[PDB]
Amino acid sequence: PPRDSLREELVITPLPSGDVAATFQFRTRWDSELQREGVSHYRLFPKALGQLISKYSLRELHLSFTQGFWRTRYWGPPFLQAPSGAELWVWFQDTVTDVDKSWKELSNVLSGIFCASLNFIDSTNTVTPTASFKPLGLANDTDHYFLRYAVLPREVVCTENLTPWKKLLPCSSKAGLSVLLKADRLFHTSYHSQAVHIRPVCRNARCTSISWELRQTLSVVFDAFITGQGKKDWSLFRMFSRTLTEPCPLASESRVYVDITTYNQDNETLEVHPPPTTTYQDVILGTRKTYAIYDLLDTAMINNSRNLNIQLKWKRPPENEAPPVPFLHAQRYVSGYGLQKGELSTLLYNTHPYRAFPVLLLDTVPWYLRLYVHTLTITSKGKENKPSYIHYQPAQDRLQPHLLEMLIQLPANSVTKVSIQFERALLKWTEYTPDPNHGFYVSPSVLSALVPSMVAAKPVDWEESPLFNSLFPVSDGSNYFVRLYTEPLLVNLP
Amino acid sequence: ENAMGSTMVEEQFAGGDRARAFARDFAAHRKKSGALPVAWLERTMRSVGLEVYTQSFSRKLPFPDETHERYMVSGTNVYGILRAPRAASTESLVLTVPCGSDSTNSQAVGLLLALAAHFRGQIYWAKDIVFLVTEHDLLGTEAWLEAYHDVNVTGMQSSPLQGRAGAIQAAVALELSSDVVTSLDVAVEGLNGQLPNLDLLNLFQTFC
Amino acid sequence: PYSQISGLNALQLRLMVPVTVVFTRESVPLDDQEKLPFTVVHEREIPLKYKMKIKCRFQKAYRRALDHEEEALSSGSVQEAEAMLDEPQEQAEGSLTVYVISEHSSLLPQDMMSYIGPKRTAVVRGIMHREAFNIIGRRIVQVAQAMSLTEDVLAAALADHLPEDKWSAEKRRPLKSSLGYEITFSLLNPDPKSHDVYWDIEGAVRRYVQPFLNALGAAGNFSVDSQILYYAMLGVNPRFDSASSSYYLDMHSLPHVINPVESRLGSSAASLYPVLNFLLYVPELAHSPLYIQDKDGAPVATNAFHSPRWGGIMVYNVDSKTYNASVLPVRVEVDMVRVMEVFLAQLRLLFGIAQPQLPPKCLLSGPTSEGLMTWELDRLLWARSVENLATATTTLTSLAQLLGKISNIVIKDDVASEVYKAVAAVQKSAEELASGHLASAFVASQEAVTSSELAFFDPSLLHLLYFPDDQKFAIYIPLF
Amino acid sequence: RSGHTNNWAVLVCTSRFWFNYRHVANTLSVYRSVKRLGIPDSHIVLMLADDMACNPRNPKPATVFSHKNMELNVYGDDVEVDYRSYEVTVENFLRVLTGRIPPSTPRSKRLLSDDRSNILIYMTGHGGNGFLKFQDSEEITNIELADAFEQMWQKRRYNELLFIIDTCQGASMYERFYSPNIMALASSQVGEDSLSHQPDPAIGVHLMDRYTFYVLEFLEEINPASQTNMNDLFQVCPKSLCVSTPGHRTDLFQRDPKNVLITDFFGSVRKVEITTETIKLQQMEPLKYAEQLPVAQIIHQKPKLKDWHPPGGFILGLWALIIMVFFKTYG
Ligand SMILES: *[C@@H]1O[C@H](CO)[C@@H](O[C@@H]2O[C@H](CO)[C@@H](O)[C@H](O)[C@H]2NC(C)=O)[C@H](O)[C@H]1NC(C)=O
Ligand SMILES: *[C@@H]1O[C@H](CO)[C@@H](O)[C@H](O)[C@H]1NC(C)=O
Ligand SMILES: *[C@@H]1O[C@H](CO)[C@@H](O)[C@H](O)[C@H]1NC(C)=O
Ligand SMILES: [Ca+2]
Repeated sequence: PPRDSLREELVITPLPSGDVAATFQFRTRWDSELQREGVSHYRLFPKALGQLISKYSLRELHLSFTQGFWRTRYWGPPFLQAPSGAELWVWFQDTVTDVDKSWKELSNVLSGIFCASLNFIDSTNTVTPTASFKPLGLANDTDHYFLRYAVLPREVVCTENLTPWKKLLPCSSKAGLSVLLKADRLFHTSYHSQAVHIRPVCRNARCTSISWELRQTLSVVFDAFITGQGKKDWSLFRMFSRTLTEPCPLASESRVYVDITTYNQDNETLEVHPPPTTTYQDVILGTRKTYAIYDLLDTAMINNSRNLNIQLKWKRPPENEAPPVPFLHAQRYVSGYGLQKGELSTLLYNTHPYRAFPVLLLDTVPWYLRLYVHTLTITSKGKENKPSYIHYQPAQDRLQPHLLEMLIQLPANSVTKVSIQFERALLKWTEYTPDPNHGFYVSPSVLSALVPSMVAAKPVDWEESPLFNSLFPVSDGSNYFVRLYTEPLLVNLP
Repeated sequence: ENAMGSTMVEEQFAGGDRARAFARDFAAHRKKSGALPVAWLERTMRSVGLEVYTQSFSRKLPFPDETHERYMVSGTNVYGILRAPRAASTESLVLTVPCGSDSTNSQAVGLLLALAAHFRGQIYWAKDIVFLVTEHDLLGTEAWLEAYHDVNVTGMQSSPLQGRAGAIQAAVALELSSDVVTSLDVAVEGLNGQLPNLDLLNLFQTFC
Repeated sequence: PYSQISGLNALQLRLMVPVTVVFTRESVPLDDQEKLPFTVVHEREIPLKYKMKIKCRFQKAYRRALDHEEEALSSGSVQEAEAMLDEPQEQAEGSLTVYVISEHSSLLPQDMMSYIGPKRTAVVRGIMHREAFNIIGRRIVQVAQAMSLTEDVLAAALADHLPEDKWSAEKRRPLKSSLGYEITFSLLNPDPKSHDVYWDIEGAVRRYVQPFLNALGAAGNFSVDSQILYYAMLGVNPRFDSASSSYYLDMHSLPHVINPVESRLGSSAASLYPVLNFLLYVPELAHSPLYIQDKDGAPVATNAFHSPRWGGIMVYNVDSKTYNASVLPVRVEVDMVRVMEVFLAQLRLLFGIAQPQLPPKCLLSGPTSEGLMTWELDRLLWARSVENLATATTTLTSLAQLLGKISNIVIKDDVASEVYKAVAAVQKSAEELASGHLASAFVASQEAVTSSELAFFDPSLLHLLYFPDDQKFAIYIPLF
Repeated sequence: RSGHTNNWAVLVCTSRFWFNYRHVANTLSVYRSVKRLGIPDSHIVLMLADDMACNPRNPKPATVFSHKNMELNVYGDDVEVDYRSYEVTVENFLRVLTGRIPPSTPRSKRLLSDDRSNILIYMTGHGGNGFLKFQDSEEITNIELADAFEQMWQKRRYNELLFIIDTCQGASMYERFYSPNIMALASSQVGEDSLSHQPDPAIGVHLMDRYTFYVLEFLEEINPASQTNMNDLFQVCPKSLCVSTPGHRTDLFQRDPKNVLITDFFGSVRKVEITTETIKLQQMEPLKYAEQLPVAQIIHQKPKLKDWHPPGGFILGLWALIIMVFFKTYG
């Protein structure tokens, strides 16, 4: 037994607007004591990331680089979502004495590995959430004293970021699904995100021991008009300019999932040209979805003398038979005009016919946009809505930002608006950027909720389920958890 | 300004027949309706690949107007958004066609739709583009701007907006009532004697 | 402390080593033994430049033998004599000991005057004839210079301060002094479809590598790591021989071999210390029998080579019999003993410890466990101390000049504290080098270099952070 | 016959916006060449002031081209940049050169050269007579650069150095050098102070400068096992292909340029030693996952909000003080 294992899976999903989305996912498990000093020999788990867990006491780390914005209202709900720019949140171990020093050192170390400007994380853009961003792995106690979070909304994701990312994979772009990752195709898209997640998980079914899991993910969306404008179907060759020829020799599971469910008709499926190995039916995000499975380890599918090119017929469905809009989506904008005063507004939609559900809202604002909290208003259907929980942290000039956290119950079939006034500040002449007439950015806001489900889901075992079904722990079979991000805002100063 | 002075653009537009046919179909529908054809505009806007939205507005005038023959005015505005593929929704440019009740500017609408169909298939946009058609000549524009910035400057009533595209940087209005032209005329003066930046006029003259 | 720093630029270093010479009964002539207790002194100088001067001295005391020493030295092998006579086992580094036996002795093969062993001890054969006490002195200084100090030992250090000559370049090849070092072992598997390579590092490190580094740890601290890299390739394509049915890498292609792998080696280092890399390469099946060739063109026995200040590489051929299994991949296991033999030889050669050079008609002891003798380690310590002192002096002079030149740079209290610490450490280390206490001098020189370089590279010594003194009149005139 | 054992390179672009595509293209071409000839990515410190490969204005994302035929992409599949758009400044460049860097800076972003290292430095941007501009706010003068190189020489942090600048009036930047073993090349002399402007139609901008274009064309034929000297780069881009005149200063340098290979500064050729020696060696409670969004616990984690009221002692003190004052003036 090697004591460590690797799995890889690609999922392809047509979208209600006529676009096509793809997600790559690589996962490794290791039965080792990484939390304590002493491990010196590495095989499948990368050495660059493996020695950070002990040097800086880390329980969980999450890092993402993204361009674009996910259009929930027109694309549907995603498996995973990230804000524009770069975000980083970390859970530390309770033995850590000074969290700020370790947080600064860790950000500086990560900036070297991932070729990003993470050294710009400081006290003016770091918060400590009190009810959001709970652990995603095995946890005993949750004291938010040990959690940090930050976002840089103007960071750029280009090939220079993808080169280190591909360097940490074991087959390293020379075998398996990794041969499809070509930069020019990957950036000719409407959405692009790269992510890394580290957390501890159960070692076996009884779950009395710990194992450490690393997960690397990449997701893109291909637009219909710009890409694949012609009547030719969505094949692998036209999306990635490459076909699949052979499996990674180090992986124990390697497969491609194609979503072939048709909402309008009954027991009718989309057409996939190569006959698949198997079909898989399950409840995903509160809906019964059907997938076609191509098993790359089968020698019926892929051999030395014949490779794989999958083809899929999909066009934007007629106005009738289109899927209904999701039960939750949101928007954000700036009100007013001039260079003195303004307002920040958020709109929250509940499109469910008869059920009301609560949401948790987290907002962070820079110190230069001074906020007046006696002007905060929340209105649903023309009546005032009183939040159950509210936490406010005021800003200090050049020291810390604003933080606002609310818990609001949303009435059914309605839209709710949240607003607050601000005033702009005049800075010193040395505190502006090289291009001072462009403006400043307010980071995107976070929304978390438990959305009701159409169908009830059965309990699932993480070692026998697809990788896209085991990202969030499930507490009840009648709801599911979502975390949404709005868009960033651009504001000018005198 | 070196951002525009040091660059060059190679045009490749070719949609004349489509613009003509759009204009002919728009004029007939407006004849039948007696006002702005809204369903046709929405369907046609969706066919070329935009996100479409509408807005209703109304107001009461201080006294009856002889020049335009209005006392109490109600109408609807239709606008469509093109989202920049490789960016977020932070900045936007506006192209608008103001329609009156005098059966004019059909060719402007046709050209607008053809230009949207040409623009939809590119990758190099760094800003969103809004394509706007208003109901009454300058009351619709005022209603749309007031609803967009969420300010009640005049007292006009409206339905709330559902789609926005960030901060607006520049705008261009087009008026055209013939298939051919002999010249193009430009206007710069605005309300209360305010003026735009001279660089916009220099650009227009550079493309002339 | 500007005046003391101005004094440090011209430094006199005098390295003294204590040697204890014992004359056994009836070795020196009886009349010669009348004046046996007395001290002799051998001093020499190394010509240098830049106003710094060094000299080296041997301090020999000719005490007569204690009787118990005779029972031990009397008869048997040299090993038994060393075992019995090593009873005191006191703490002394840079110190030697020499015994003088009869010209008819049967413990020294009767064909040779000297026996060099490990553990800082040697054996020499005297003259019963009373020609003089000079030949004894020549023989003793010959043995002492084979061990201990030589002008070649201090050539990698002192390299700048010594006149350049032909063959200067290769005398600069060894590693430079540092507090710590990183060692990483990597296994390269370019064809995972054909070969399933498993190795046992943890046992190999524990059994063989750790005692070696424990012996070598007198110079600095050491770290050990390991990893496996898949689909990692070489930067040259081997030539095929139809007659041999094998593949070759020629001597001209070797300088370009390790280029691609360095793209995957870098960016995993955990510190700012110098890093050393040792690579084991299992060739692809397409060129499975791979051999490295010398300048003449004959295959080399170790099948490996190393590069100065970087590390080494070894190619590992799979047995043809192990290829017999129809199932592909084929499980292959590496023999760790030979791999560590080659790698430890390379590591010992990278620090600059060459094979001992023997005086004529001498005999060297058998190889020890962990592969290192003690006098070699003491030699390394001497060189390290000299290099550290030179570097600290140069850094302090440069810092003083820089602060003298520019006037608007701020001097904080931490910087001054570090400067005082450095000057005191330099003086103490020089004194203890003169007194002959090598370990304390080494520690003090380490502290000196650390403090001086901590002061020199402070982020606040950047001239760009301060308002120019030229433009101040513009500011004070308007309200004055 | 060189006597070095490792190679380093620092390549810097000091421009901004999208219409300054040319400087970034030049830097990318140099990076491609030095990688192809052997220098590892951990020994190259690359500083780029703006991103042109994934700029949303780019008609071809993730590509940067040198000629309008679009047959060579200089950004490439494999690239790593150490300093991003907002960390490129005069101050950081000087810190990197002098070693006076903040303590928490990682290894990949510092230059760890020694006595046995050859270094190549290349710069490009908008400059004048005796200065080079960083973005638009600041500038670096020739005196400061000449001082930094002497700081590097006094600590023995290089063996030989090669400096190349591609700017208008670029010869002014190597006039004050006074340290041993430095060779310098420039694209234009002090008088020559205009710049060309021929924008490319499909992309929309001016692609690349002439001198670096011909220098990159002469580095595309050179291979790892080349015997070309440094006397052949002194005859590249004669005034006839360029319209300005290239210069060189080689009086601080000790070796003859006819004996200096190109790969001594543009590649990595190792010194190899066969090893012929060897060292003899003897042969019960289950664990659970956290709950996302627990509503009741969140509601009860904070005490309820009561309205604020002034403390009673403050009221008593106020009124006692006031009446004590009143009883003086009245009684
Ligand atoms: C702008 O303000 C005016 C008031 O000046 C609002 O007008 C009122 O609208 C309500 C609801 O539509 C009517 O019932 C009232 O009769 C209107 N009052 C007057 C005095 O006309 C108008 O609704 C506001 N517009 C927006 C978009 O908020
Ligand atoms: C794959 O290759 C094998 C061996 O040549 C062959 O038998 C098989 O038919 C090929 N693929 C198919 C068509 O199943
Ligand atoms: C080497 O490590 C030991 C163990 O912690 C430490 O005491 C010593 O100071 C270290 N030596 C150096 C030179 O860092
Ligand atoms: Ca680098």
